[PDB]
Parts: sequence; structure tokens; C-alpha cells
Amino acid sequence: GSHMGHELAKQEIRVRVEKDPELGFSISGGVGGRGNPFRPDDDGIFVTRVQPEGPASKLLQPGDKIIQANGYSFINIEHGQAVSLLKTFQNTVELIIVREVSS
Repeated sequence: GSHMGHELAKQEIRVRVEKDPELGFSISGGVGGRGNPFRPDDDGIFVTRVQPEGPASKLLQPGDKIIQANGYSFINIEHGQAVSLLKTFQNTVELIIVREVSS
């Protein structure tokens, strides 16, 4: 796993980002996708950057794993599909994320 001999606690969190009109964060990942620096063997979609003083600054953090966005599943999704879907979203994006919480 990502950590040697232990696994961090996980919290599922629901947040709403108001696009302004941009997301205010960047992603990487996906099945057969661009990878990620958090859980490198996990093919999920991860937040890689959060725009300072942007619409996600109080809500998201690097390393958050997006598992659902506006009712669409981001599990087994490809990078391009995730990017395309996020792009179609006009204003509010309701995300379900998994955040690792160190002890």
C-alpha cells in the first residue's frame, strides 16, 4: 500500500464547490490514467492542486480522492472521462471525497 505496514484512517466527506466558472482545483488519476503521488497503485481520481483563494480553498485538499461528482461515479473512471464530466458541469459540483486523516 501507500504506507509501509499501516493504513491511514479514511473519512468520506460531501462538499459543494461553486465553479466561478472554473473548478478551482486540479485532478489526476484514472484507470490506465496519469497516476497520482498519494496512493500510486490506486487508479482513482485525486485532487493534485487547489487554487489558493479559489472556490475549493476551504473545501478540498491535495490528496482527496473523488468518488462521486454530481451523481456520477468516479470509481473505475478514466482520466479523460472525469475531466470531460467535470467540464460539462455549469455551476455547483457536489463531490463525495475520501480524505485520509493522519492520526
